[PDB]
Amino acid sequence: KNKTHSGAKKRFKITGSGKVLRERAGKRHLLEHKSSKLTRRLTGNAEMAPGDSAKIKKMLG
Amino acid sequence: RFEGGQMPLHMRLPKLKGFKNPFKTEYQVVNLDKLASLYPEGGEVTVADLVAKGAVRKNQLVKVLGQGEVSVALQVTVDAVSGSAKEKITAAGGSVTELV
Amino acid sequence: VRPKITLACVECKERNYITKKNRRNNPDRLEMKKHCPRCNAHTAHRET
Amino acid sequence: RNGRDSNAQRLGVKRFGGQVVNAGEILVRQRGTHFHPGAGVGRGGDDTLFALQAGSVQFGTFRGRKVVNIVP
RNA sequence: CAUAGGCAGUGUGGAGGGAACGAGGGGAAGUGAAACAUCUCAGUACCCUCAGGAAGAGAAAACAACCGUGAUUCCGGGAGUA
RNA sequence: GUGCCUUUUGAAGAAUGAGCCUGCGAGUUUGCGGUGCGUUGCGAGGUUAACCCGUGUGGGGAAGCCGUAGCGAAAGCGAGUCCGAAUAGGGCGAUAGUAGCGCGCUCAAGACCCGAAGCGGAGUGAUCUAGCCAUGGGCAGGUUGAGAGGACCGAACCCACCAGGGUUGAAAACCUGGGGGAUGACCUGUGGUUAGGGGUGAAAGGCCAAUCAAACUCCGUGAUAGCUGGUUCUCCCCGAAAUGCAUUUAGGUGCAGCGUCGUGUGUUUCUUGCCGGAGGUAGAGCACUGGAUAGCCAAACUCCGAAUGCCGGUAAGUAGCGCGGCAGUGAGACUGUGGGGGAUAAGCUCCAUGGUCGAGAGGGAAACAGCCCAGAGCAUCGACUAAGGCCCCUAAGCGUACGCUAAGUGGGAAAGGAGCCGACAAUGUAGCGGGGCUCAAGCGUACCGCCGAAGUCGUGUCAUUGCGUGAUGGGUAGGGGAGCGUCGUG
RNA sequence: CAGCGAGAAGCGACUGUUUACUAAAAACACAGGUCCGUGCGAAGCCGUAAGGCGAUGUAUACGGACUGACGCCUGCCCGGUGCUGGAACGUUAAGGGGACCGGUUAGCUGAGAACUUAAGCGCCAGUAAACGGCUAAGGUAGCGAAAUUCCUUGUCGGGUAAGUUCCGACCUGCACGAAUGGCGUAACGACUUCUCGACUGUCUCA
RNA sequence: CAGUUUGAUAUUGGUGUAUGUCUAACCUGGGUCCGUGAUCCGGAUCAGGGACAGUGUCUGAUGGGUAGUUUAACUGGGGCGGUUGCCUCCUAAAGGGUAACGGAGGCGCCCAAAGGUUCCCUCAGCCUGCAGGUGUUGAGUGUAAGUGCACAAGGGAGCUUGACUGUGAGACCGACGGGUCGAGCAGGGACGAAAGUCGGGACUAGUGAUCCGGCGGUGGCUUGU
Repeated sequence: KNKTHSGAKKRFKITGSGKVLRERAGKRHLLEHKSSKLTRRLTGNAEMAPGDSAKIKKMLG
Repeated sequence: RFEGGQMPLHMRLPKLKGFKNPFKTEYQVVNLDKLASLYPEGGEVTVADLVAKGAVRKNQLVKVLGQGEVSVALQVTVDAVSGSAKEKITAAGGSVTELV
Repeated sequence: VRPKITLACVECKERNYITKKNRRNNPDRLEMKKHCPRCNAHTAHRET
Repeated sequence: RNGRDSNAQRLGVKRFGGQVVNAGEILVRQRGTHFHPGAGVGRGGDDTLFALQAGSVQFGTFRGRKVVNIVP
């Protein structure tokens, strides 16, 4: 059997069309000086670059 | 999983949000468009009969969903039904009887 | 010298905003009015 | 004690004259107002010039000062 | 007193050997982590006691979930999932 | 007409490896693993695992797994769903799969093969050597004189200060001549004993079986190498890189750039003309700031300011893009141009922009990867040319005409002095490739012709590709395709 | 067959041991000196333990550390580190304790403060033949271009025809110095350095 | 980590005022006797020590005696010295980008106003005796340089807290993670009559990914209920 990379299975999710999505980094602390718009720009899920998605797709089974 | 020392992709993006439910159950769902082709003359629609027509896995909970249109009367006996599907069935003269 | 304060009004008792304020310049507990999203009003948020 | 620099910012004009743009595109990135906003052009927080309405970009001199203009 | 000990009589009692397999104990490092100490390698190598033709386990102070299954062992799943 | 391989910017290289032949020696295997392609069966379904029956490769077996609906942290809702007070705006979804077989890549296993110093477990070693313990043996001869002596001279015995020899030796430590102790802390025989992070040590990290800053053997074990070497048959088509970011990072690797194949698109690419744009370089100038005796200077001065280049539109003429499989590259070199560091150096070093080499044969520069000409499918005892040449070496002009040079200048050089001087290193002419050349075979300017390559044309022939015809066929790393040969099976 | 001799300096007292196989020495050892530990089931050491050596010994004995015959001597510093002794008082673990606050529907149960305590440390004295230095104190005696002195072939004297070596002094000790001992020392040395006589193929020169 | 060492606790008892005493656990490498021909061992018995010591578990201190390993890179060889992230200028060859241990400097903040809005004003320098004339940018712009700012973004007053909550059409720059601008809409507000502006500061530096954990809020959920 394959073992899926335990770390990556916790950070990426696959959609209904096979896209691989991430959460934005930088919204855990030092949130005082970050204006409201920056926090919004870091909300939600963002699609991956093609090269990055290829490696994750190929390391997560 | 190695980017030449630079922090790996899988180690600088935050973990996914939330927890997971150990007891969540998913229904096998049948849309009205593909349920009006299995019964082109109406009639009663049981779960164990839906299995024999290759519309839902065996040994699960069925839940008719409301995509499409139904033109004939169906007496569906399933585990659940969505609001739009229930309206569409009733409009076509059918009756929806849930088990759950 | 300039610490991070947490503003709060007298109704929602939810910490909405945080800001910088020079201690020695404004030793008195700072205060102003903001938009509390719980209250949905322009109430006054006294510094915690 | 030399040998320090700030990495490049890629300033400059991003849409030139005669270039068709959609509302909100960046036309110029600049420090200060080397070009002022004209008809249909807005100023951002950091002097960025962006189109307010779709059209063609056109430079000119309105009221004795270089401006950018969007011609529907 | 008495025991320790000594003497006499017997025992198809034990001792050591053996390719692999087994149960219970002790227990590394090279290696991986592109360094390294938590961690891995690995309860592996090796060592100790005891076996049998197999060993161990095994007849619920067990599961499950309000419905129910009914000693243990082994194989394929569940699943590289929680 | 300067070997083969490897490694290099670059090797005949005086860089590594190979004395020779014969035989052996490096991309494998597993999996109802992951992934992409091709093919086959069935197809809204596809398919079994364990296991059961059978002589076999045959039949059964639906536990499961993949497809069938998604969104959300989840409750949950569901062609929607989540953020949201929102019938605001958005993110994610809505408008033929599966099972074998073959191939490429990949995961875990020694995983393409070879190669350490060392680490750990269990044992073997004090017959050599270092200590100590028991019991025996040895010290010719002569002196000194408290007949004592860690006394004197000196053979045996023990040792190894000097020199020469030996140095693939007679000897893996010795020989010859000298030399030290030679009744003592001495030498020696036999028997015991101390064992590896341990012994022993009048202490040198010395000795512990020719091995010691941690012995030897077996086992873990096919240890680990960001490192070095090796990796074997052929042809056809295409064909790079030595760059950017980051890096416990710099000789490694991840992503991007550049290659190839499949699939979809089809002129979207590129070149030139024209058209619409922003600029602050070269140049120039002092209007600002500074330097400075009306004249001047300036990367961080600009009243000015091109040529080019860049962005978009359009016309004409002849590769581009999306999605996937597989890479290598990430040490560059010289030369032209614009610069920095350096000293108005370097075959120096760091950038930008071309060329060639790298990976490029052929012709020229005498030889001379990077310069000039030119891009090799194959054959040709035909022709015309390119750079460069036409007195002989050596193919073609002792060419025609005018003028200059007297220095063998041509066939190396400065300030400076009146083509000349200045001019000047070491094996042998040696600063035209050589002979020789002014009766130019030297330089200048015209005119005529010829030689000259694997270039082009002519002739014959094969192959890739698009629609008989057009284009195309150098090639290293690398990608794809088609095959030769050996052994075995039906 | 069978000693060459003499004068002087350096180091080490001496005889001895040492890097089997490039170093035999100024290195190690030594007799002597000091300090430290040990009251005997000693201290110290091998061993998990038993058990052993120490020792069939007993403070004039045994072990550890440094110096290294003998002669004259061994100066100042206890601030640092270590060692010895004292611990009033501060801090401090386990253990004891269970204030008070919670969960559940008095009981069970979770977390758990105050307070109690030893060594150790902070603190106070001594100690340098303890590691060390010369403000804690700033190198005394002795020696000094030296196994130490870069500048350096220092300067002066002697030796030679000529002396970067050598001997005796000076003292500007880059960067001597008192038991990691200072300065000397008769004898000894296959040790290092300089000089002289005998002698010679070492050499002129073969 | 071994070793040394402190305390609690078990072995561990009686009795009196942290400290005495007693004997019976326990210790004698003290004497004598037996197994016994016996310096080991054990059992007697006298002589002492004594609930101490030794030992087990828990615990503080010390611990190169031992053991496992770390001890960065760049670099005109290496060491020494210097530097490592961000912002501005020049090199940089008139888009963008572009190297050197190339040439100059700054940052790790500050302001409750030095933010928002409405309204109003123009400076430096020079000349004359606070006043007058002149003065268009040579002053100022919190903080380095540059691009701007005189229409002010410079100076002065009134009112205020948008230094917001829910969003992001469309774009710029990066290999990527990421960095930056942003129309319009809704809520609920400030200023202005109004148009309108306000999602900090004239702009560009004033900062740090994930993991782990703390605090406040909300009520979504995890093993029978």
